[PDB]
Amino acid sequence: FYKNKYSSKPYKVDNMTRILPQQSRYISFIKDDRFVPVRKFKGNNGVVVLRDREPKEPVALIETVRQMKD
Amino acid sequence: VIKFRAGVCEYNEDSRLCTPIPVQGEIEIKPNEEEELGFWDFEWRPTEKPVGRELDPISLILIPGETMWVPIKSSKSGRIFALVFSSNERYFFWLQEKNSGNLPLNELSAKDKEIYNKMIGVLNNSS
Repeated sequence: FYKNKYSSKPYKVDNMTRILPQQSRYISFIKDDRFVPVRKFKGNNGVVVLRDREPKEPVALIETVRQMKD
Repeated sequence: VIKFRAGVCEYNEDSRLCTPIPVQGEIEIKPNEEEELGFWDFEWRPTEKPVGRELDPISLILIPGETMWVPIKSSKSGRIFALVFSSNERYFFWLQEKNSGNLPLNELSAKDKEIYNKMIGVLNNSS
């Protein structure tokens, strides 16, 4: 099939990857975990900001081009 | 001859806080030939920001048993390179090495291994 399904549709998908308008609908942050939107997820593309419960605890990050190039 | 961004800094024996006066310039450190221990000429030069205090060129020698380094002396700033001379020619410097910005980062820069070799190395040996 193609329209209904195209096989094995749930995956765990990280922050800042190729995410399309279709795929963006189905995003749910777990609200039992640290990172959740300040408001609520907008269900479409663009920059979203997530409120962090505890910054003292380490978390894994990605470093920006701003730090690297100056 | 090894050169890096640095500002001049104000020292304290008052409680050993060492509050910077940020500036902009380059430190020029010369590898010399003088001795076989200590004796590295720390000459500081401004490039920009004449505001705050300024230090015209002064060579400062690495004096073993009077000069001690640590990067935090207060934890209000990091990237400090301290030349302790008991106020007989004392001046302090605040590195501003761009690799992560000119903002201070504690326990020196974010290119740890590269800055660390130098800092230990000036005390130990010479060219």
